[PDB]
Amino acid sequence: LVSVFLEKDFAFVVSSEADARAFVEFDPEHTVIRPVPDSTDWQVIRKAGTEIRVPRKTKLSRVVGGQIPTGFDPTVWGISADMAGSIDRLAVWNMVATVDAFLSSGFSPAEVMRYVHPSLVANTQGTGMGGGTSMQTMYHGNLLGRNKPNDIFQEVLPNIIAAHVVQSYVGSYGAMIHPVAACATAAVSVEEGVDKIRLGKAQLVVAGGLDDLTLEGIIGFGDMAATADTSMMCGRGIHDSKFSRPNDRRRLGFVEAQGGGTILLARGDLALRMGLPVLAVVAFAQSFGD
Amino acid sequence: REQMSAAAAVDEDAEAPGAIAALPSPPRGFTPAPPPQWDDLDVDPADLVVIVGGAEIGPYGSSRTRFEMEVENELSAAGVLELAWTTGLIRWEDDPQPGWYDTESGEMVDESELVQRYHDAVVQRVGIREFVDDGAIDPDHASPLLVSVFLEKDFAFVVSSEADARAFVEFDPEHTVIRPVPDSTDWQVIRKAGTEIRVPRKTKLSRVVGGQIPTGFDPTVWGISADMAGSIDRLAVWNMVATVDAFLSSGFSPAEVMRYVHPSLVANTQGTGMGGGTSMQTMYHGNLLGRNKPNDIFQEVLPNIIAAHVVQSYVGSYGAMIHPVAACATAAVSVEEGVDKIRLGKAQLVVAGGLDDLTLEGIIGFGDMAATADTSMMCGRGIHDSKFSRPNDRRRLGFVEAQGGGTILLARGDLALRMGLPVLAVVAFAQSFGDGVHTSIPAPGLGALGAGRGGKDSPLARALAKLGVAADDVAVISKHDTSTLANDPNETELHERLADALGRSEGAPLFVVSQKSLTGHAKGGAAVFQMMGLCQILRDGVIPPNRSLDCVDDELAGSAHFVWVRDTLRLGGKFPLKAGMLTSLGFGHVSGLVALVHPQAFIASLDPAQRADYQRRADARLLAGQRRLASAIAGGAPMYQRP
Amino acid sequence: ELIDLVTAELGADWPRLVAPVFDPKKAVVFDDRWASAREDLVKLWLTDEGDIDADWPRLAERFEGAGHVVATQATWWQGKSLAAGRQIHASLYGRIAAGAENPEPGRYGGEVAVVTGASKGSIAASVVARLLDGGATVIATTSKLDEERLAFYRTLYRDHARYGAALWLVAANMASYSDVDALVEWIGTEQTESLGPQSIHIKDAQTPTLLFPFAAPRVVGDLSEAGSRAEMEMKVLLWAVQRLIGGLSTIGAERDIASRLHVVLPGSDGAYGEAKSALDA
Amino acid sequence: VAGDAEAVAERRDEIIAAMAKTAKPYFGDVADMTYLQWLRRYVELAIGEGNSTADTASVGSPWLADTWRDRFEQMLQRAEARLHPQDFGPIQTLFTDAGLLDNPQQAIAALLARYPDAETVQLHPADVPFFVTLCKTLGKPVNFV
Repeated sequence: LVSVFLEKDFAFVVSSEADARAFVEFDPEHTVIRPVPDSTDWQVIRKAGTEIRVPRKTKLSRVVGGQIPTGFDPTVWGISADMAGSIDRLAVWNMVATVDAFLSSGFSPAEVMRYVHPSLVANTQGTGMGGGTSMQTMYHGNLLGRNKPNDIFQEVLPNIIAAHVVQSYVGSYGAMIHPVAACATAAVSVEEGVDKIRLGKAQLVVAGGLDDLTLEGIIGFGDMAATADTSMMCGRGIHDSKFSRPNDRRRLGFVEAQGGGTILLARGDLALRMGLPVLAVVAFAQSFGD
Repeated sequence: REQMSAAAAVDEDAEAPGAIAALPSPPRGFTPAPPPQWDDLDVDPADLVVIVGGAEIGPYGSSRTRFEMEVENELSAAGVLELAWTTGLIRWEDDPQPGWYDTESGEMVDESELVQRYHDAVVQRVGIREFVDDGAIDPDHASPLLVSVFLEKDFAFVVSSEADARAFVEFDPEHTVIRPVPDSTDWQVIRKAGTEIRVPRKTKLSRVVGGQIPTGFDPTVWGISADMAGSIDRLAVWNMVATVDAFLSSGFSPAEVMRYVHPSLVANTQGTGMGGGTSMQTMYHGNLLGRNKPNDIFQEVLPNIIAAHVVQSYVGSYGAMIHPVAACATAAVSVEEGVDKIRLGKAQLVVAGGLDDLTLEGIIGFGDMAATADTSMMCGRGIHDSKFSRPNDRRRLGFVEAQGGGTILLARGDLALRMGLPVLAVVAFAQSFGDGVHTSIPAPGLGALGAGRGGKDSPLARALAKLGVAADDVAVISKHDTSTLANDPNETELHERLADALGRSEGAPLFVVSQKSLTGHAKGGAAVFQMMGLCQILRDGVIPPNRSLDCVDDELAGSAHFVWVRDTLRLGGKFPLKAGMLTSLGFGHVSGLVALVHPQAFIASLDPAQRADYQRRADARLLAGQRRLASAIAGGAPMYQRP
Repeated sequence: ELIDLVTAELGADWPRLVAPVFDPKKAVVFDDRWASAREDLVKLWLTDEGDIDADWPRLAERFEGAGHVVATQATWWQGKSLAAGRQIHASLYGRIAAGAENPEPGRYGGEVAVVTGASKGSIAASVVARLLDGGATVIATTSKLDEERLAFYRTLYRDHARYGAALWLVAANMASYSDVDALVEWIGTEQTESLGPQSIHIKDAQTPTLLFPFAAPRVVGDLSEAGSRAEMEMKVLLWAVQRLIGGLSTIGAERDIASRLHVVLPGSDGAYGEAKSALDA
Repeated sequence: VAGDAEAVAERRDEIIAAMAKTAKPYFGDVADMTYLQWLRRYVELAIGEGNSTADTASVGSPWLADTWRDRFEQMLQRAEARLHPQDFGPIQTLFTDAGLLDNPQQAIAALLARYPDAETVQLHPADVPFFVTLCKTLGKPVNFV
């Protein structure tokens, strides 16, 4: 909170006469205008009652969290630098997780396209919130004048993460459903993938989800106050790596982390016909209200 | 001159001696078209998903007034009364005398004078029009602008504490001089050269045209309390309004549903599109300006929490809540997930839908993206305010954004038969799709034709043949048609490919309906507009016109099947409509098909005694719903009573 | 000094009587006939069989210049009319298909005409209707272009159009030499609009053949204006139309020699004497 | 009961039974009545059998009061103006102040002959306060509650 009122001189910069006029369009009932031909502009000078925003930015230090490993370079996987620069980092992480899943179970999507038609492969990766860091990056670039791309408002959307995954990697024409429940997105994406396979609408579904903590995220969760207060836990004398203590007497809220991933559901007929490593058998998947 | 002066001046006046006034008619039942004729179906009504309810909120308000202005270009007396009630022009009071009173002047209005005194006001307040602010705040807070000035001078200050002054100068002390003032009991920072201060000038791009909610929309007149409207986000407010509208238009309460089925068989899949853009910018502007925002709005700002408010307040269902985001097909994917949950057996009544909102951030970002209608370009071309949205036209240059959406109510045919519910349509096919590899983003999608692989062996044709709908019986296409340069001819190509994949006979017409010219492109809540429009078309038989079309674009002329309509074709018993097809080509590589069949498929599935008793009970519930709306519009006993 | 000079010489309201109106971004093209043909095929089914014999030649001859698509849809409606048992409608749709197959260009093929001053219920409007009925390319000028007149000209086209007819509609003041020069440049060189990434082709290039100067001068009588009006209307006739014929004869000169423009003058006792005085200049 | 708003709605049905016992009864629920049912109930309460032997306005006029007969004509005219399918214009009505209005049975049967949906279409929700403030006004007090 800042609220100061200013009654004094306004030292200025070389602007045009039209830019000075467009600046003083809102001004002229609260000010005096004086032209300066040496700078080829005008000078606004505003009277009492004029407030100016004087942004002081505080610092609440020592937030403990569950970050990605420090120095995580996703280019070492193979993602190019312009891809990492332009595309949102949630979509970068999604590309990393998806290529990890396929090359850990020994696929390519090309073999899936050999054995089934491309309309029987889906992608239901419903990302949780969808670029909180990307949206605050858009607004901070808009304020500070950073040359943000003029299509990031288009491609900031949460479906567009796995739409990048489809338009780049898997190429599937199938049923893309991206759910948001913000703490069960992966669970509801898994149950919608499995009942699509129970229909027959698909035979290989890529489900999952991702998250991110922002400065806005930690500030809003600190205002909400169901997370672990660092001052309270260090008052109780608990070290850095043991704040998260479920089923314990000294628990006082959750620790936030960033990440997620993807799982690959498939029908048993494809598993038998391709010889695929079955990791588990899903017997029941279901969501509920309260 | 001398034989013109005689006849015109002495033209006699003849007034009738009876001469009684005309009053707005009491609520009588719906008059549908004479329904078509096909045989009994061997499908059991356990294997049918029907649309029972439905309501919307958009640029014309409710679906009743939106369809009336869509067809006949003017409101009825009931529509004028509803919009004047809703926009706060008219209250009901009874202290001098029971009757409707004017808001600003307070007089007993006559029912005979309602249209002739209030038609022009609601036509001004309702429609595609210029952006009018309804936030009661200053418009000089949210706009990107560049300032960089460097300040070398005196800093006049305020009475702060020594600790607050020290906490201010914590970041400062290497770029400044500190001087204590005991008269103000503080310090004073004075910063040297290189010190920049933010001097926020906020620009103004004026005259954005859009598809807003009616100006003066007061949702408290429904029954939602003022603290509810103040604390809760307005998307959730609109969702409560739309949901209570749908239930009390088809004549329910959720209590009767809880009487007839268990609460774990009722779901709610209302996936709201983005989820509080206005709410998030309100949070951040309160955080900057120091407005005392609630300390739990970061918790309950989430998009699932809108329909979680709906569940924790209104419906009380324990069932499977799935909230999808595709941001221009959220309603379509929520409808297809509701219908395949009913095809599983996980539920028997699903509340689907979705909502949207345009923000200042929304219009600024879409203007930077530049696929929307530029107001300067269109006024350079000389197009009026109400006709920017012009799909299938030669002078189209982008879409018009609108705010709204709504809800529809899916139910299984067994509940529909056992409760006697008004079936509005029969859902035969609902499906979403991706598009595949297109690294170049101006390359559009086409892969929604996977529903028609195999010809007659395709699942779309097989479902229509199960309901007894041949390939030529599909009559009306409610196209997506956002009025951009890209998505009109390729979507024409897509429906052409689906037609000759299903094996359409050569030269059978398809009525093209496109009401985005009427409403606007509400982003993720457009499929609810399309479904309410197509259900009402299949009810009444009429075909609405595209009133903002002048010249059909040239490269559409290869389409061998379409009929672009410009006047209200009133199809009574002259040409029966039996099916309809939607599309929604959403944002970022997502597509969605959904077919709809006339409710006589549901009436033809069952046995010929239960069909008579069913028609009795369903007509009774529709009539009771609209006369309950008439009781709420006149007397009181308001909707949405909270125990 | 200059404005009261013009006030004393010409008139008080001279700049608003002479002000330029023309702008090439506001030109309206009305060349859609296949779509309105399909919709008219539908509403012929909606109208009953009793009122078909009242317009049996006219309804048979409206669909003469149309497409292969309109032919096939006419055969579909013929088959459905045979199945339903509408014997008048069946022969009507057979006639419509047989007529719509025919490829030959009409009476007024390629006659790029320019008609000025075509308002509602007027001789110039009837000339525009018959030219579109022949299948010409009409360029109509008008004073102000709004919703009422736009609906009027659109219904005029969809009523009276045939084979390959096109109607272009511009807002041009017929009392301004700037507007006459801009109008002949517009009818001459093309108009290609370009947005950001790409361009849009609108108007090919046109060289006229006809010319119809039916320009009504002004309908204003609430000013006591007769002294300035009696020369301003004589301008609006004489020097406007001969500047116009000079420009339209100029624009297709060096490209197409032995291609001669053709003018039809109207002459409307004392009014006929004024008309003959307008003639013999 | 009287003077106690909640006690009215508490013992509502007992009051209805006692008033149906006495000779100044209640209606039905008037917001559920049909127009034909509404007019026939009014004529049943006021005229009844044409059996009264007390202070008539004249001989041959069964109405006991001019306020009762123009009460009845205003209900007939609102039935006309409400059931006709139009919302704007002045329309030629019936009932030009005659013996057709003096005979209530032929007055009702002349309404149902033109408008057949007067037997089915229930009462508009804004005609109930019309009927209450119509019975409230300034004449001989009415024969019901």
